Amino acid sequence: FGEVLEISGKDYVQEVTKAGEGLWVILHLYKQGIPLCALINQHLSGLARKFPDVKFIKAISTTCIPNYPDRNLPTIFVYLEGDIKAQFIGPLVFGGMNLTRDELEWKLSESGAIMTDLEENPKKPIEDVLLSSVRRSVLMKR
Amino acid sequence: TGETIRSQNVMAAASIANIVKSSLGPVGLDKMLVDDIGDVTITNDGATILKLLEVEHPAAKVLCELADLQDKEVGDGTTSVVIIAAELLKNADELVKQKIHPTSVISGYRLACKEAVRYINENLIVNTDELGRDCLINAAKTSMSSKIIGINGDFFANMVVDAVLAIKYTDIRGQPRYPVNSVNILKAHGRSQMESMLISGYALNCVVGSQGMPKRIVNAKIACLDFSLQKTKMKLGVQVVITDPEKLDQIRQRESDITKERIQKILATGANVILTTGGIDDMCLKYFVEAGAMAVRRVLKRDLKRIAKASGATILSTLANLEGEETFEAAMLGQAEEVVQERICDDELILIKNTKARTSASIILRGANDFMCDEMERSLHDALCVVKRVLESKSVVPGGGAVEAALSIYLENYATSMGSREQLAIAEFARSLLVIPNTLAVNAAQDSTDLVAKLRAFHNEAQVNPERKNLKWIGLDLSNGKPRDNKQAGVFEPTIVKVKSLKFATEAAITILRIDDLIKL
Amino acid sequence: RKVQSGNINAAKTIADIIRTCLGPKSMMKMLLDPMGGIVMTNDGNAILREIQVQHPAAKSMIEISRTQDEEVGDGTTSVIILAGEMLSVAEHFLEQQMHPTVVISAYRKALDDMISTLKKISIPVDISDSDMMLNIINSSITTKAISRWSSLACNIALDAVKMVQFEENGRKEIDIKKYARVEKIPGGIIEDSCVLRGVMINKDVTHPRMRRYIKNPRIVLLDSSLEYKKGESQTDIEITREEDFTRILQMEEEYIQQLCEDIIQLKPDVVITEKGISDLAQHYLMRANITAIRRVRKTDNNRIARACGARIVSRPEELREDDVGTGAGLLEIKKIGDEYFTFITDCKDPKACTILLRGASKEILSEVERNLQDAMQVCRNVLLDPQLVPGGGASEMAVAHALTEKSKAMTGVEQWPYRAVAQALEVIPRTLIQNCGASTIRLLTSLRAKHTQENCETWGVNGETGTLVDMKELGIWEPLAVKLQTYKTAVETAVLLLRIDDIVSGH
Amino acid sequence: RALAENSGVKANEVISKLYAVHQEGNKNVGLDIEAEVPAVKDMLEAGILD
Ligand SMILES: Nc1ncnc2c1ncn2[C@@H]1O[C@H](COP(=O)(O)OP(=O)(O)O)[C@@H](O)[C@H]1O
Ligand SMILES: Nc1ncnc2c1ncn2[C@@H]1O[C@H](COP(=O)(O)OP(=O)(O)O)[C@@H](O)[C@H]1O
Repeated sequence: FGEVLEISGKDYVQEVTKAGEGLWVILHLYKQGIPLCALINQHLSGLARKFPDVKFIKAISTTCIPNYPDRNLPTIFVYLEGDIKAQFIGPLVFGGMNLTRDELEWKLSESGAIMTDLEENPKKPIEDVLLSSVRRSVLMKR
Repeated sequence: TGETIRSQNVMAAASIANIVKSSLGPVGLDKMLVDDIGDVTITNDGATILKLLEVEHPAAKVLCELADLQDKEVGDGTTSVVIIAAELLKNADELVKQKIHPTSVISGYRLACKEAVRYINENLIVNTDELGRDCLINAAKTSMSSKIIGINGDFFANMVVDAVLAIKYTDIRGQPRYPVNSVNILKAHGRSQMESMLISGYALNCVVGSQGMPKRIVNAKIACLDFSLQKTKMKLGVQVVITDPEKLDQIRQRESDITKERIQKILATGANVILTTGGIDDMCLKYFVEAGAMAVRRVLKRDLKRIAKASGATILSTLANLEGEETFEAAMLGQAEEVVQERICDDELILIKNTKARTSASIILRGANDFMCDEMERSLHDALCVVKRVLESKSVVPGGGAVEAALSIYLENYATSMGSREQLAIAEFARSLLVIPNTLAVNAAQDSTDLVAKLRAFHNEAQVNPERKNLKWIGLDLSNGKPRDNKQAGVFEPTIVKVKSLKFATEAAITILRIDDLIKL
Repeated sequence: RKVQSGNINAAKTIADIIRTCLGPKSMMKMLLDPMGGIVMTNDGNAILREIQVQHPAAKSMIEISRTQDEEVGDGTTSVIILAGEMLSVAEHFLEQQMHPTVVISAYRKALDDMISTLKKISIPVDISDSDMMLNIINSSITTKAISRWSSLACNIALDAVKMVQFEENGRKEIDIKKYARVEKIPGGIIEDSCVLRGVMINKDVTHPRMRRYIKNPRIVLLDSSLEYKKGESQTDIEITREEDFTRILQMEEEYIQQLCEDIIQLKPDVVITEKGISDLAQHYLMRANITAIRRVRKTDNNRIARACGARIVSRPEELREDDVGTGAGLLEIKKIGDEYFTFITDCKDPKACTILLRGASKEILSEVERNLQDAMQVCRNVLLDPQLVPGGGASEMAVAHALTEKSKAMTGVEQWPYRAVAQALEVIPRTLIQNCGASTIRLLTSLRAKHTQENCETWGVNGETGTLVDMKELGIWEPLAVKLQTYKTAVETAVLLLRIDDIVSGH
Repeated sequence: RALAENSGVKANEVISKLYAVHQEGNKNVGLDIEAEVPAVKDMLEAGILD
């Protein structure tokens, strides 16, 4: 494999009721007029050409859930052929337009247990001024 | 219906023609394009903008298709055709609204184009060289951007003209081909910019780290080798099935004893120095220096390709693999005349004197900025393009916007002398021809109303009083808003390109005007 | 003419954000979170990185600032302010008649005049002694940091900078980023940091059986092509059964047997291996008078590619007879501390020394890391050009005065944009006066009246009190290349933002 | 500026020309077309006083 493929409804309802064992599947949605969808699609296409051991599915939003609300943004659904353990809901957990492959492979952590020392610094936060100062003062005095 | 869809198509064609309007000529602003993703591309080319642009109108689609078809066969002239078609459409819209059959204006446009082509075909230049390529003082300064140096430009122009007029080429057996284009360059730093020399025969790469050759005698012919002998594997040619641990230590001596006969046959007749790339050992050179055969290191693929394409001595005809026990022929032997390593620019490079077929000149730059490599290169490219385009075809026209006024005057005179139903069409076609000088004057931050008027007043005198046809053809200038004669220092342009562009524009206008309705019938 | 206005509006909006974050007495910003968090910080880089805009000009300016900060490292804040000031003083006043042609030539002439004025005002300096360099480093680093062990840190950084330079050949290339890292090991006294060879080895070497001790051998590293592959380029052999697996062991013997007759003449030691460890094959490998190590990360790869010079190619055996491993190199596994440490001394590619520091927790690690980083950056910025300029707000006034004098002497037509771009250089002194807390008009008038006498170009404004003082008695100096790079970047940004016509969409 | 803008040409070039000749104080822009761009005329011998 190692490449995405367009899926329909019959194949989806068959893979849902298949219930395998150690088969990894990652499904994604698609929306028009949003560059984030194209960006994440390009990122997934670039990532799939390096780790040929996990199935990727690029579904369209008009084929699943016909009565979708306004807050139904395209997300990522990682399944274990009938198991639910990760539901990445909301793009606020990433960063927006500043997305890369390292953040994707760190947020995944389920399709290829390799760990390239990314758990030490996955994203650089914003160091506080008063909290860091009082912490340094406490550590130095004691 | 009927006229509404035609007006909509005309408006769409006029709106799509106003995007590449502010980008004609060398002086123009940049344009930014977004792919609706996040990346932006900044470009100011008349073809890149039209190639990377979304379209949704059938007329615009067929116009872009015709423009691409014209650009696939013609080099330049893919931007003014759209403006010409838009002007023709906006001028024929009023004629159609004035209750005129489109067939009449179509026939009038066809007759006007035929008359313009007939008048253009009778105004050409027979001579191809005037006192050494336009006195070799004017044909090089206009084709070279001088922003940091211009006091000693005469020497540079003389060097350029001497490099482009002395060396020629002929291979089609019908017309002289263009001379050398990919000449050798040498970027130097910290040298005398007020002095330059010209030598014959291009040099190869600088030998660094292996200059232990006591060159004291004058050679004659050389050779070449693509592969390189080695005890262990490194390149292509070494077998992987033969497993011999006690033979890799003596394979070099066996290869030397095998190639001894080839080295002796090379040393016979007249050949000494061989060309070997990196990957050879130092013991072979020390063993062969006692007989007179050596090898010059630092050989790349570009130098090998240049040697194979220059003198013609190919190696693939005989050698192909590491098996050096092939036949001995004159195909893999570099037949030269003299190979000496003189002392130039405090270096020792391979100097081949009296090279067969082609004879290139070593252009060595001086100590200045790194942008000098792109200063004379564009001028040399323009010069070779000119001498290769105007050679086999003597249909050239001087200036850039000095012919449209005379063409419009002739078309108006023909329309006045005709007096038939197709009278206003020729007048409209003549009026729709002053859109290039006006745009050139607007883009140059000058007054176009006065410039076009002065150009027309100067061109009317050449037609009212028949005195000559070569002179009195002044045009526009780029430095300032003053009329300059585009003959003693102007740049000629191929007339076939303009003829094809005008024909394509007329065909596109006729095709657009012939379209009635677009309703799903 | 509405696109340029909308562009300069966003440019000024972006520039009017981190304007009050310059000088020793700077303000502090605060950013709220949509979930319910609030973080206070005074770093403009974090605010620029955490912001989210939608205009192409703002994104281009952000990318330019990021590139300037990554290439140099000092002077990535005033560029945007200067660009915005120049835009607001030129385009928002000289575009009522729409003539975007002579402005580019005026900007180029102003840049050339500024470069000439900054070049004809520099003073030479000597690099023979070491006390002056240390004093300059201490004066330039006294910004917002601790002061307790800065002298030893700056001395060690200067020694590492003077020792890491070896790639000289006429162009003067200095690389300390990917050539010198930092090591950390707890335990012991904190007063023992110095320089060493530095080998990225912790717990990668595994020796189950006891063999001979390594004294001073000749280690020649090979490549990494002995994993769970199928061979060279064919699939004749594979690792699928238990018997045939040990057959590869026999082949492994051959994999060294021919090597005994190949280029192996100095008897190497360990070799790089990514996959291959067991309890029976490793014993035979150790008995075959050869050793092998595993567990290689990115740091070890960078170390063997920079110090040793190991490449990655499909060629394990049959290499150059004199590739790597030239010199007596000791590799004694010392028991200092609690982990295995290697000290590869005297080998290939010298002058690649790293630091050796023994601190405590992570705060000491972070502080010594940032101290080494800033000291090395200052040393690289100083050694790149032995020319100093009195900063603080004295060179800009002289440059503006020279530009005004040249404009009054030339008596040209485009003198208005030249004067507008020359009078737009007094933004830094005004900001410093505003941050100090004094009058911005009377002080500027006094500075202008003082910077026009006879021989007076080193009188600036103090950043801690608010008075005019001579730079010859304080000690505020800046490098020369940084100011030139800042001016060039500002001119390039202004030219790029001034040559924007229409904006459309495509693919 | 008001006299040059109420004629047909611009006023910046006229001001530059008036400031580039000399400080004689007897030069002013004319009214004909041949006196708009140069604007170099002597009003002392013409008879234009105030
Ligand atoms: N030195 C010059 N003097 C006058 N006109 C010039 C000069 N150089 C270029 N031009 C004009 O600039 C135009 C450039 O057109 P170009 O952009 O090449 O068209 P296209 O994009 O269709 O190839 C030419 O039509 C030519 O008339
Ligand atoms: N003691 C002082 N006297 C005068 N000026 C000072 C003093 N200390 C700092 N400054 C000024 O404060 C400015 C601080 O700039 P800085 O914020 O470091 O710029 P950036 O953020 O681009 O690194 C310097 O340009 C310097 O001229």
